[PDB]
Amino acid sequence: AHAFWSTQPVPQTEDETEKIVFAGPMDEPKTVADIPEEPYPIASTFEWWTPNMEAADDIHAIYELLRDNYVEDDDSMFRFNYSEEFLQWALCPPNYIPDWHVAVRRKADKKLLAFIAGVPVTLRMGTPKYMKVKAQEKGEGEEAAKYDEPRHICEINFLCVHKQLREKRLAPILIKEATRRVNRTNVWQAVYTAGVLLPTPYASGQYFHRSLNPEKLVEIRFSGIPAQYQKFQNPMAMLKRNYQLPSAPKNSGLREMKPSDVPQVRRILMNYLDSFDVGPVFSDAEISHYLLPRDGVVFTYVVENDKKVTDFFSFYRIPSTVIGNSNYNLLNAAYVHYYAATSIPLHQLILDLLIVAHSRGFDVCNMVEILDNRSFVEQLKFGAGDGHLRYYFYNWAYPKIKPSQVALVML
Ligand SMILES: CCCCCCCCCCCCCC(=O)SCCNC(=O)CCNC(=O)[C@H](O)C(C)(C)COP(=O)(O)OP(=O)(O)OC[C@H]1O[C@@H](n2cnc3c(N)ncnc32)[C@H](O)[C@@H]1OP(=O)(O)O
Ligand SMILES: O=C(Cc1ccc(F)cc1)Nc1ccc2[nH]cc(C3CCNCC3)c2c1
Ligand SMILES: [Mg+2]
Repeated sequence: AHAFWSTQPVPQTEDETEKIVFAGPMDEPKTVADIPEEPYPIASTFEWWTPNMEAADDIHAIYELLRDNYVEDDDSMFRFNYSEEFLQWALCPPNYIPDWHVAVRRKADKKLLAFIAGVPVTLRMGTPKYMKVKAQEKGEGEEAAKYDEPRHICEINFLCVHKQLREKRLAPILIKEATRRVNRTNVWQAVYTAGVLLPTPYASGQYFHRSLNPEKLVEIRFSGIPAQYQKFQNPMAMLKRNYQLPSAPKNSGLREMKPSDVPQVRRILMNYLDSFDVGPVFSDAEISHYLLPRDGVVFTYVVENDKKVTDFFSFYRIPSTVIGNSNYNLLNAAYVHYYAATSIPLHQLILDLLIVAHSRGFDVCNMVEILDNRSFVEQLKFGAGDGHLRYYFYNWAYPKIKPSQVALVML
């Protein structure tokens, strides 16, 4: 069924996943010295290339590969168009490993054919709360706690093979060579997501969308006018009124985050993320990197009460190419990132996110039902989208968990 995934250290079925009771590794313990020094063999007409993702011209070459060949919606109406600034941000967080960014190029002209990127993340990925309870009931607490400590692993994203090279088994070669380069740094697990089903997810969640510019969304067929609106004399007018938002934020003392906020945001975030079974641990440098505002890329606001940061939210921008509309070239989408509320209900905090995104010319706000994102779906008028984002580990057995126990946002 899966000539490649069947050879890999991942759970092979839902049945298998159903059995898993403790977190821990799948594969034989191995050492750096065991791993081949040399890149995985590849056809003599291709060559491996490590782009410098802080060099503009290399970022640009990756940017074009992804712009023309990366993930589309199911009807080939949209394709993600991550910006060059977004790729430098995503691919180069503090202590990133340049060798984990892996490309294939055609040796002749150096056309870029394929890419995959890994970045470091520190993740809590020990046995989940519901399984630790069962473990206590069986007198198996110590085995259940063995891998509780946050682990330094690889987060993989941006796997892409050129549309002309599809279904040539090139993706598995990219994945093998990435795994080699990560293992050569003594890292043995990875976390990744995909909108496709692969062997075998530890969590799965729906996507959600909140319309900000419904006339544009309907025009590009991101959204329809829903059938119930036909009872109205002017369905579109009622649709716009439905999604209208305040022109300015409602929380007094909302402002953009600044460098001086980094310690208080780290504290409130890290306290909040603790309540989830799987989640990242961020240093001050990482909070700085992932949350300080960056034009066109990431937008972060804090609620400041008595010179104190009590709440914050962030979102990032990924535009999508709209394929074949005469009025519009791009869908301007905001994605809910990390947040923490301590002084106000989460719906009141996120309503400000929608207000800001709307004021800044975003067409839609998107998220997956991780974190406590379900708590504000109804009141903030999010609707479920198509399909599901699935979360995976490489070389890590892990009991199935609800997406509301996941706190790792994936770009
Ligand atoms: C410790 C360190 C470990 C580090 C690595 C951890 C693992 C990281 C794993 C990567 C996490 C990626 C996270 C993301 O970025 S998910 C986003 C993936 N990218 C896209 O969807 C962009 C457009 N599509 C493409 O570029 C290609 O279709 C891709 C590259 C996806 C497949 O290229 P192609 O269509 O030309 O096929 P092939 O003949 O070369 O290969 C066929 C094999 O590939 C398996 N396949 C298909 N889609 C995926 C997929 N999304 N993840 C993993 N495997 C996938 C498939 O089941 C089959 O294996 P098997 O079924 O025969 O066994
Ligand atoms: O934005 C969308 C819908 C869409 C799909 C394909 C397009 F070409 C353009 C738009 N879905 C969506 C909504 C919320 C999300 N939160 C995280 C992701 C994924 C983005 C791609 N990398 C993996 C995470 C994500 C995806
Ligand atoms: Mg291929």
